[PDB]
Amino acid sequence: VIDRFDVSRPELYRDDLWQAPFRELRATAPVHRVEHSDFGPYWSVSSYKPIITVESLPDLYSSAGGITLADFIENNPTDVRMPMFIAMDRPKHTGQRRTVAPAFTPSEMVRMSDNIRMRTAEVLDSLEWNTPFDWVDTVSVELTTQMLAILFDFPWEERRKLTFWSDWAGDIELVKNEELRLERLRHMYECGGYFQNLWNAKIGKPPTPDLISMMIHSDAMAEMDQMEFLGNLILLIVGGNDTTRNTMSAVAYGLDLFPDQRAKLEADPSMIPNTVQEIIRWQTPLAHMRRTATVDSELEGQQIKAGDKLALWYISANRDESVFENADRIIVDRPNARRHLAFGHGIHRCVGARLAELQIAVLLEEMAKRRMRVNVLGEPERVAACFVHGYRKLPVEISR
Ligand code: HEM
Ligand SMILES: CCCCCCCCCCCC
Repeated sequence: VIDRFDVSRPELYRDDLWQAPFRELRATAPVHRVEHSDFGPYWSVSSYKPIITVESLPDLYSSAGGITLADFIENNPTDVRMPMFIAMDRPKHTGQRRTVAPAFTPSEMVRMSDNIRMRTAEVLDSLEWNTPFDWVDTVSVELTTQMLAILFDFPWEERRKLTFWSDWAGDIELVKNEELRLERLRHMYECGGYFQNLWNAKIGKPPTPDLISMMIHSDAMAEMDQMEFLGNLILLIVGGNDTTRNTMSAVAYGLDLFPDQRAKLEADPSMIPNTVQEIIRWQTPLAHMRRTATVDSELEGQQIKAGDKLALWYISANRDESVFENADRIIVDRPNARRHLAFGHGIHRCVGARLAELQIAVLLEEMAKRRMRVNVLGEPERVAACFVHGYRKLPVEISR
């Protein structure tokens, strides 16, 4: 079987073959049912306009029946079910989004701007020139995970624990990478235990920004307790680390493919902010999110039935030629670059978007300060998944 339009296949992303099928799907079937399968049947929502209309309709297309193409996958007593306010609806969703959003008030960005800058500086000065190395590990991960260590508190030493994402379950819960039942789950419990210790370490003092803090001593009018954790902090971890990483990893890789557009940026640091957006578009650190139809419905032609599983391929959206012409080129001056769907749309749009915008900016700032230019050597070891989207290894050196 090569459904071709079964764009679930982790092959396409690892090997970088997703461009053509999603080029056709847009031009002849932007809403298309993949009957079978790999994950079970889905609806490939593959274009810009249609996505928006799904995400602006939280009743017709729920977030509280799973949010990636993976499912609950079990009957009755094997418990599981890890809550997450990204996987919520109705009012409760707005309840809990309230209780983390103040971490990303632009004044908090200004407060954290100065620390972020020291660590971005400090990292880039450890780097040596023309000697090869791994952009992913030495920069994109190393920074990124620092940031998540400050958003919780670890503190510092052994913060590499936060690199237990292993949540590429867009391709891990599908006949088991690890048998699973006491593996990704046990990896997740050993996390939760550790964070429970951190929750009990903070039941004195005021709000110490986010780091549990914000879930309690900073009011938290609801957001009680009761293993929301494996869930909410699963969410927070992945959001606050992996997404940014693959972007930093993409600034090195991406720009280098389009070295003229890089040189213009190199010349003009006022381009930076639009550069950040343009890059976040390009990459789409999460290629897709899924909704689930609660009642029967019409959508761009197609006939969605209560039960059906939707699948919003931002990855293809951000290359919709209706909106961004020559989308498969990085163009750092591209005006509308800010209108990408990588952070998403509607009431779920990434609450951390301003922080990721900062982390990247400062990288490209601290880089300009230094006259860097990252030169990619081999091709990168990509991730194999429909959900996460970037790089496990990037081989580079730096010049001037
Ligand atoms: C380049 C960086 C990032 C990208 C591409 C990204 C992407 C996304 C996307 C696509 C969603 C779902 C959007 C939707 O349904 O409309 C989302 C939700 C979320 N992201 Fe991010 N994200 C990023 C950074 C962050 C950071 C830094 C944090 C936290 C510190 C974070 C926390 C979240 C949270 C909490 C949600 C769920 C919000 C809700 O309930 O609607 N993200 N993110
Ligand atoms: C079981 C696989 C789905 C869970 C993946 C973690 C939650 C995704 C949050 C996205 C970060 C913004």
